[PDB]
Amino acid sequence: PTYYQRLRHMVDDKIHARARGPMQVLTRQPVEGRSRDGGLRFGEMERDCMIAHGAAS
Amino acid sequence: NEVFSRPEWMILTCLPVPPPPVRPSISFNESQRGEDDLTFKLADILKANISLETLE
RNA sequence: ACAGAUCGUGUCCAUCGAGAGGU
DNA sequence: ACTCTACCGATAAGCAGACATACCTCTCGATCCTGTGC
Repeated sequence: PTYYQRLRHMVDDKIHARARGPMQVLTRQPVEGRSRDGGLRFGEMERDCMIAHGAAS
Repeated sequence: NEVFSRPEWMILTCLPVPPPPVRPSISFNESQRGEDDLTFKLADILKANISLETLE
């Protein structure tokens, strides 16, 4: 036997998926947040990774 | 450059105002018309200009 | 002459700061 | 020959400017009024 504990991090509270959801006002870009059906951010690092891959389209 | 950027154009004599899309209205919880800081600054500039014109 | 109640579709509650987090 | 003082270059030393990995999650507050009116 060994003592084990359950942490506050569950997969049910972390799974997210967006496909043309709610829209912002100022920047007209997808909103942020799982609670308000947000979209993941394509950061700069992913941009240079795609550039190095050569996938321009 | 004599065509695109003259030296005398660095002095502000006619300040354009951004359109409402640049400075939208924040709806905010409960029916209150919260406004952007740019609108308040533009109103302040207009008030200062009117005061200067009247004082002159 | 003509000269309407709503109906039918309806868009969200935002911003600024502070704290706690986890790879 | 270098005194009476001027611009040339070559530094010392203080005055400010810009900025700090990336990803997302959650909660919690605040967004005005006091002197002045008849």
